[PDB]
Amino acid sequence: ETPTVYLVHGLLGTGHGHFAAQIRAWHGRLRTVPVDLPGHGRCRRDAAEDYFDDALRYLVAVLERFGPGRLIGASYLGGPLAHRCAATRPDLVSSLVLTGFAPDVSRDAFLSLIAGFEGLAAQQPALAAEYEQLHGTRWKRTLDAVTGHVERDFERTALVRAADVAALTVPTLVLNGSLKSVERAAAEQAPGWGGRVRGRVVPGAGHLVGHDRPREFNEAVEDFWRTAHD
Repeated sequence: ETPTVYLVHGLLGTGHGHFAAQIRAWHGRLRTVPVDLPGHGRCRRDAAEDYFDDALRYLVAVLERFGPGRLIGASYLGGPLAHRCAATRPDLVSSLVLTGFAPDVSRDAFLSLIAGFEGLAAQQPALAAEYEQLHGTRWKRTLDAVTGHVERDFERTALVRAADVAALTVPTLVLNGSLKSVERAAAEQAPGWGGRVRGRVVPGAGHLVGHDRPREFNEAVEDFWRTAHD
């Protein structure tokens, strides 16, 4: 009788982790299902070598189990998987929010972003120690499975075409921060992609919009939902 919202994190985050302020504001009003992707958080499944394919199949099972709902996908894990869920299973998704994400990234721009994670455990011991707590020791294996999959097949994993967002058959919001120029332009340019794609830029926010500027993150989504789901 109530709608449901699914929250899908980015690389090495968690459902509850990336979306803590969102779950607090919306639970009681909505059924909130923070999803832990394979190899992350409390998820019972470890990462698979064809990570994105397996993770999308896991995400599809989640929505098919708890019923159709609203998808929020963050970063270059949740984003692409949420979009592919909305593109291949419109029967499961009532609307889609893409956040901290930019279509049509060049493969070399992206792999260079992934390089930032190379040697993370050796260079950021404090971050490495929280990962062991959040994820288990398997996060090292999880990071390798994800980076490997994008290395072999950037186009069918981390890449989302703006044209493919326009072809979505459900209401879509691109909700990015202003700090990363590539994300800001995407949120600015989304209405011109040729569907009903909506864009909104959240001031003072960077890559993790929902965590940086929670108050205005929730308002932009709520505003979007009132138009989409009325």
